[PDB]
Amino acid sequence: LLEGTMNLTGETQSLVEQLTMVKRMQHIPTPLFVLEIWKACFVGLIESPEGTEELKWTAFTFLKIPQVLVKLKKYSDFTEDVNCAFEFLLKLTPLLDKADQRCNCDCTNFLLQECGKQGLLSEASVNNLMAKRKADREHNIQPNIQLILRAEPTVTNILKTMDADHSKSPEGLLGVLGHMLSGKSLDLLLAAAAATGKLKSFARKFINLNEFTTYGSEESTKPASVRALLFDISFLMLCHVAQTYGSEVILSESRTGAEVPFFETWMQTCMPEEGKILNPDHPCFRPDSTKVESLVALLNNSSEMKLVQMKWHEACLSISAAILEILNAWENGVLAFESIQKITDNIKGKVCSLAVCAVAWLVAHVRMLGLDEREKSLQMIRQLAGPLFSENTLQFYNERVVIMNSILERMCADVLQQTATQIKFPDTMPYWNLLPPKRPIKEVLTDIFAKVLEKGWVDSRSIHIFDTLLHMGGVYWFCNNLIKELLKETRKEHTLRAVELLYSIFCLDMQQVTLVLLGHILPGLLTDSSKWHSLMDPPGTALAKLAVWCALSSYSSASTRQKKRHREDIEDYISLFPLDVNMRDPLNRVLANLFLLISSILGSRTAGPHTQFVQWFMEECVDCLEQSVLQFMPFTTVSELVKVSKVVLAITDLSLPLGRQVAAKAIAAL
Amino acid sequence: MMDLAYVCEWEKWSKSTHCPSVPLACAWSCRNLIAFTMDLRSDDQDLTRMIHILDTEHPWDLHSIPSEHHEAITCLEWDQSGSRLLSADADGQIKCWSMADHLANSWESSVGSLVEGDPIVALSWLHNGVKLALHVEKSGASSFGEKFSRVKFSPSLTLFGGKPMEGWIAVTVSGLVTVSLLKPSGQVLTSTESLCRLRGRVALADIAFTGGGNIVVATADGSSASPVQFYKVCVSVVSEKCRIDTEILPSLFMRCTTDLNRKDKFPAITHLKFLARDMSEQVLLCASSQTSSIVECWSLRKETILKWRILSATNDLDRVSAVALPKLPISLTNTDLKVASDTQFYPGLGLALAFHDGSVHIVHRLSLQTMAVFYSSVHLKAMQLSWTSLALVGIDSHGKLSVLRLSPSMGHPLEVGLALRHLLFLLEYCMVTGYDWWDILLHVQPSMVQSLVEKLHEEYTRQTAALQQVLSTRIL
Amino acid sequence: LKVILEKILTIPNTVSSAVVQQLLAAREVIAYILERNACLLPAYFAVTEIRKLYPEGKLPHWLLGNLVSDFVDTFRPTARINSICGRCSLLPVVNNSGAICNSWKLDPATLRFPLKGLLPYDKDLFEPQTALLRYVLEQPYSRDMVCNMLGLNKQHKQRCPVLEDQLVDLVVYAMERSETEEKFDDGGTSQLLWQHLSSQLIFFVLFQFASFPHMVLSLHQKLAGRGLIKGRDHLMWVLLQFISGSIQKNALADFLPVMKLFDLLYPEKEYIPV
Amino acid sequence: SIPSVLQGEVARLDPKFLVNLDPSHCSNNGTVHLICKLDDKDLPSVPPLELSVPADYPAQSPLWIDRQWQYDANPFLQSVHRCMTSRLLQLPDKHSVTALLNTWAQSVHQACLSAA
Repeated sequence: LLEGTMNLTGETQSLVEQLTMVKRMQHIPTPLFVLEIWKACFVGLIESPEGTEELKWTAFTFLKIPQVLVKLKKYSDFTEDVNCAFEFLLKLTPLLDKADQRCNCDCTNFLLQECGKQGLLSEASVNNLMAKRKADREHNIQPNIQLILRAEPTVTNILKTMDADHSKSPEGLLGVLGHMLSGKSLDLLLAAAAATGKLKSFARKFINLNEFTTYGSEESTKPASVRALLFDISFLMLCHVAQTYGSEVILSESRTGAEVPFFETWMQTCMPEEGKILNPDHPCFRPDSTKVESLVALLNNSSEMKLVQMKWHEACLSISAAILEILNAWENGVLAFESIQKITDNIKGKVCSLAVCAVAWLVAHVRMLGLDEREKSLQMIRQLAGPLFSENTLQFYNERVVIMNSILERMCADVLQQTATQIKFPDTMPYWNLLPPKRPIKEVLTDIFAKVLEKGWVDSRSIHIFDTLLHMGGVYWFCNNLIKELLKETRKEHTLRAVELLYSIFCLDMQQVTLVLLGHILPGLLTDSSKWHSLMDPPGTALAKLAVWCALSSYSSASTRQKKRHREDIEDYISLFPLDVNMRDPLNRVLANLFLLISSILGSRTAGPHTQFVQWFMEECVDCLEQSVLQFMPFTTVSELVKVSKVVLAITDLSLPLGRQVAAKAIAAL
Repeated sequence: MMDLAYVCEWEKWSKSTHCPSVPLACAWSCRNLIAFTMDLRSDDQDLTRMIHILDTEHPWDLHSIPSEHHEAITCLEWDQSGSRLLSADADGQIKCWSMADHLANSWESSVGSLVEGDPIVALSWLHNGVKLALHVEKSGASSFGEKFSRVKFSPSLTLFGGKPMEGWIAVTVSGLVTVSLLKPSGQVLTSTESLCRLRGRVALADIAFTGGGNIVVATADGSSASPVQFYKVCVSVVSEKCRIDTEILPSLFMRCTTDLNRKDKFPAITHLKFLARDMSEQVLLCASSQTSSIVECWSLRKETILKWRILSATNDLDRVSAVALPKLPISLTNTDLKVASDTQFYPGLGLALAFHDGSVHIVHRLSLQTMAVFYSSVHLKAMQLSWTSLALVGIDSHGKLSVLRLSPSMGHPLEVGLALRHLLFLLEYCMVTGYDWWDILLHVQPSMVQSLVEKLHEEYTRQTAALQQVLSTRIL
Repeated sequence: LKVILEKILTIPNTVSSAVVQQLLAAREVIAYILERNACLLPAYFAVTEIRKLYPEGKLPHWLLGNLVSDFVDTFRPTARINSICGRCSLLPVVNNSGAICNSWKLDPATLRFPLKGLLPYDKDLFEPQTALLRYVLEQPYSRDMVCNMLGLNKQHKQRCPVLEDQLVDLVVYAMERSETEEKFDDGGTSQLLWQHLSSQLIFFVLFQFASFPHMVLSLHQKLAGRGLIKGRDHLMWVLLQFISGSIQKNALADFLPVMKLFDLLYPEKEYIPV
Repeated sequence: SIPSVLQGEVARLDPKFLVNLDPSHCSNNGTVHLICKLDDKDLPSVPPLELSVPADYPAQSPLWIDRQWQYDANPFLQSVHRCMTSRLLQLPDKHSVTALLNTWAQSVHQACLSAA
C-alpha cells in the first residue's frame, strides 16, 4: 500500500527486491504472499477517493503488479501457488462485491484475463476460476478499467509516431493534441505512462517539441496561430506533469553541454512546489532592461499581433520584470484601475502561459512581503485568474481554462491558506493541510499510532500524516516516541503486530532511521542503570527482532521530501563514534560500536535483563541470516556465548582464517 | 596581552565509551557564578543531566544539582539579578530554580511550565526596562551621572504603575510559543499560541525586545535556501490570562549563494544570533559546510519600507563551533569611536569565535575584522564572556574548563596613566551597579596598586552629598 | 505451584549471574509442571493460579521469562468462545417495570462487565463502559434502572464516586450542547433537557449517593479555562434547585464554593441589565 | 579477581601439585574454577579432580564436582572413588583445599596399597 500510494513511478526492481527481502526475512508461504498482495491492492483501490487518484490506483493495480509477478517468476512451481492464492481470494465475496460495485464492472474477469495474458495462470485454471466467480456472482459508460487497458496501446502508438512530428504536419499535430485534450484523456495517458514506466521519454519528447517550437520561424497568420497554440498546449502539458507526478521526471538529471532547455531552468527557478520557496531577487529574474520595456509597450499598446515571431522564451523571462514595473507604478498611484483591467485582459486574451508565469512571480514576491502590504497584490492576482475570457478564443478553450485553473489552484493555495482569502477558481488535493493547527504533534502521533494498532492495517491518509510528522519533527524524535509507545504493551500478539507495522512505517527512509536507532536509542537503553526495567521478555524480544530486521535490511541496501531532507543536513560521524573494510560508511562504524558494546555487556559482571536481551539479539541474528552483518563481530564473543550458553557458533565464525582455529578451540571445550 | 589564566579539569570524568556527542550550554551570572552542563556518560545517564555550579574564587569545589530532566538540556538563562536560573530541555519541562536559605550550595525548584512532546529551541526572561550607556570620552568628567547616562527604554507588561512584571517566553521546535507570568504570590499564569498559519520546521530561533514593549522572534529552517522569517509579538493580560498578538515582518535571504561561481558550498545554517539583546536592528548569521564556514551581519536600517542589507563578510573561515557576544552597553555613537580607537579601549567592540581547531578569534563588531588570535597548545563547544569582557570561560570537547585573560590593550604598549584611567573607569561601572570585579582584579598589576587605591580615594570624595552615603561599604 | 511461584517472586529484580545457573532449578521444576503433554494437572488450574498471582497489565518476573507468558497465550482461543460479539455497543430500551436482567449489570467499583473466570479476555472488555450508563442516564424516567445496574439499594448511604463523576460529565456535556447554537429552534431540546437533568440530580443528591461540595469543586475544575459561557443561566437555575432544596438540613459551608463559581462563570465589571 | 588467600595457599603447597586456572568456565570473579594434576613418582595417574572455589573462601568450605563416569569401568578407579567418598564424608567442616588435595593423594596411595 505504501509503494502504491506515493512512488508509483519508481522502478519495479526496487519493489521486487524489497518484496523478496521481506519474504526471506520472515518465512512466508507463496500462496499467502500472493493473496496478501491481491487483498492489499483491492483494499487500496476501494478506499481511494473520487478523482485522479482513483484512476492512478486502478492503473497501478491493473498494470504494474503483473510485471512484479513476472519478475518473481523469473527470479524464482509458482503457477499452482498462484492458483491456490486465487482460490483463497475468491472466497471473500463481500470485498469482491464492493470492489465490483465501485468500478461498475466485473473487475475479477479483467484481472484474470490480464494475468492470463502474462502467462502466470494456465488456460484451464483460468476458465475454471472464471466459472467459479460467475457462479458466486450469480448469488453504456465505459468503466475506467477497460479505458486504461485499451488506451495503453494508444499511449505506445502516440509515443512511437510523435518523434517524426507526423511528417512535419502542424495541422495533424493540432488535431491529435485536441483529441487528447478531451475529457480525462490526458490523465488516462499520464497514468498509463506512469504505470508502464515510460513517462520519462514522454516528457523528454514534449520538451524537445517545445524547444523546437518556441523559437519558430516566419509564418502567416494561420500558421502563426498554429505555432502559438502548439507552444501554449505544450507548456500546459509540461506544467500539469510537473504539478502531478513530481519534479523528478521532467528534470533530465543527465545533460551534456550548455544547451540546457529553458523550461528546465524555469522549472528549477520559477515554480513554487511543496518543497521549494523562491527568491524574487534571484539573478534569473533580471535578464535585461530593454526587452522588458518592449514587452510592456506591447502590452499597453494593443493586442500583441506580433506572435508570428516573438521569442517566447525571452518574453516569458521578461513578464516578471514587466509586471514588477506595472505593480510598482500602480502602487505609486499614477495608474488607474481600468488600465490594469486592460492589461489583464490583454494577458488573458490569446496566450495563457503569460498569466501563469505572472501569477507565479506574484506569489513568489508576495511570500516575502509583509502583512499590511500583501492585500494590494491579491486583487490584481485574482483579476488575472477571474472568469473565462470570451470573444478572443481561437479554439479549444474548455480544457485549456480547466487545466489553467487547476495549475493556478495548486500553485496559489499555499499562499491563499496564509491569509483569509477565497477566490473560488471554478478537489484535486484531498491530502493537503491535515494536521490540527494548534495542538501539539505528540498527541496526534500517539492517537494515530493507537488507531493503526487497533485496526491492524495502515491507511494512506495515515501514511501522509506520518510523512508530514516525520518531516516536521525529525528522525530521532519520531523513532524515540514510537519506540517509547511500543514499550507499553504487556501482550505478545499486540507487540508482535506493533513491530510488524512499525517496520513498514520505518520503511519510509530506512538508512537514516536505522542509523539513528542503532547509534542513539539502543545504546542509551542498554547503558543506563535504570532503563532495563522496561526491557522485559515480550517487548524485549519484539524490539530485538525489529532491530535486527532493520540492521540487516539496511546493510543489504524512499521519497523526494526525505531525499532533500538528508541532502540538507550533514553530520560528522567520525567524532560521534571514536571507535576506541572502508571505515567511512557510518553504518559500518555504528554496527562495529554496537558489537563492541554487546560484547562488553555480555562479558560484564552483575548480569540482568540486558544480557537476556543481547542473547535474544544474537539468537535472532543467527536465525535470520541465510548463511551478513557478523563480519564486524569480535572474536571473543564466540567463547563468551558458549560461557553464558553448536549452530550458533559455525554461522557466527564466518570462516575467518583466525576463525577456523578460534571455532575449533571454542567448540572443542564445551 | 591575551593570556590563559587557569585550566580546570576533573579526574575520572574522561575515558567515556559508546558516547554520542551532545550539545552543551553555559551561563555566567552577575556575580562570578558559572552554571553549565558537561558530557560525561560515565556509568550513569544522570551525570549528563546535572547542573554544575562553579564559583570562580574557589574553582576546585563544584556543586552538582541533580535535575529531574528526561532529555538533554537545551538552554540555561540567568535572571537580571543572579538569584534564579531558568533551565529547559526537550519534551517541555521548563523549571525555575530558586536559592535555598540564601545558600549558593543548595537549590530547589517549585515553579515550572510544561508542553508535552515539543522540544524548546528558544527561551528568555522578560525585560525590566533599565539600561545604561557608557562614554569613554567623558572618563575624566568627575561626575558619575555624566559618565554613565540613562537611556530610558520602556518596560514590558507594566501593571499598577511603573513596576514591571516578571516571567518568561519560549519558542518550541514547531511554530509554537508559550508565555508564562509570575504573580507577586506563588501564582503562575501560562498560555500558548501558534506563530502563523505556515507551520514548518523551526530549527533555529532567537528572541529580542524593542522599545515600546514588543518582542521580535526570528525563525530559521536551516536549509540555507529558505528565507528567515521575522514576527512581532505583543503580550497583554486581559484580566485572566496572557493573550498574545502576533504579526508578520519582512524577511531576508542568505548571501554567498548568488555568487554564481561556487554556490554548492555552505549548504546549511548553523548559527542565528541577535547582535545584542534589546537591539533588534542587527542580526548575525553563520553558515557552514563540512569543511568551511561563513559569517555575515545584516541590519534593518531605513533607506518596501523596511529592507535587510549586508554589512560585512569574512574572507574564509574554518568550521564554526562556538560564538559569544559582548555584554557591555557601549554608546556606539560616532563621537565615541575615534576616542575609543586612539586610546586602547576595546571592551565592547569584540565578538568571540571558536573553530574546530585550537584557535580562538576576537573579531571587530561593526566590520568583521580579526584583531586577536589565540592558540591552545581539541576544540571548544560552549563559551561565554563577562560584563566587563575582561575574560571568557570555555568548555572543550573534554572534561576541561578554561578561563582566558583578555586585555583592553591587546598587546599594544601603553603608559601607566592610560591604564589607570581605564581601570578606574571600569571599576566605577561596578561601583554604580551591584556587579563584582574579579575579572577586573585579574588584570591589575602589583606595581600600580597604591596609585589606584589613592586615586579611587579622591574619586570617592567630592560627590554631591548623597553618593557617599550609599557607597561607603563598597568603597571600603 | 503457588508456593514455588511466590518464593521465586522474592528474588531481587537485579542479581548476579555467577549464581543464576544455580537459580534456574526452580525454572526447570516449573517447566515440568506447566507441560501439557505429561498431564500432571489440568491446564485450567495452572493458568488460573498464574492469573491469580499476575493480573493483566503486570509483567512477569525476569527469571521466569517467556515460559509463563506464552502459556497464557495458549488460552487465547477458549476466551474467544465465551465472548459475545459486539458486547460494548448493545443498548437496551429503558422502562420502569423493573425485573432487571442480569446481563446489564456493571461493576460498582470501576464500571466493568462481570467476567466469569480469570481467562485472558479481549482488551475491549477491560476498559470502563462509559457509553452504556451515559445513554441510560440521558433517558427520562431512568431512576431505578441506574441504581439496579450499579447495585445500589437506596436504603443505606453509600456515596458512590463514579456516579458523581458521570453526573459532572453529563452536566458539562449539556452545557457544551447549550453553548453550541441555541438559535435554530427556540426550544432546541434544551429546556426539557435541563428540567430532566435537574430533576434526576435532585433525586441522586437527596439520597446522598453524591456529595454537593465535591460536585461543585469538580464542576469548577472542569469548566476552569474551557470558556463555554452561553447557557450559564440554566446552570445557575440548577444550582438554585440545589440550594433551595435542602437549605434547612445542612450548614452554610456546604455552599461556600458557589461564590467562586459565580465569579468565574460571570466575569464582568459593568451592571447586568434587567 | 583472584583473592590473596588462594594465591598464598597455592604458593605454599607441596610441589606434588601444579594446580592452575581452568581454561573453561568464568574467571575474575568471587567463584573460581581450578583443575588439578598429580605428579608423584610413587603413584599412578588419576582423573584431574577439578574444584570450584566460592566467594569469601575463608570461614567456608569448597565443594568437589563429582564425575562418576570418569572413575568407572575399572576396579582400581572405582575403588579410588569409594575411598574418596568415604574420606570426604570423614572430613570435618570449614576445611581447606590443601587438606582435600592431601586426602586425594593419600586415598590414591591407600587404594594402590590395597590393590597390591
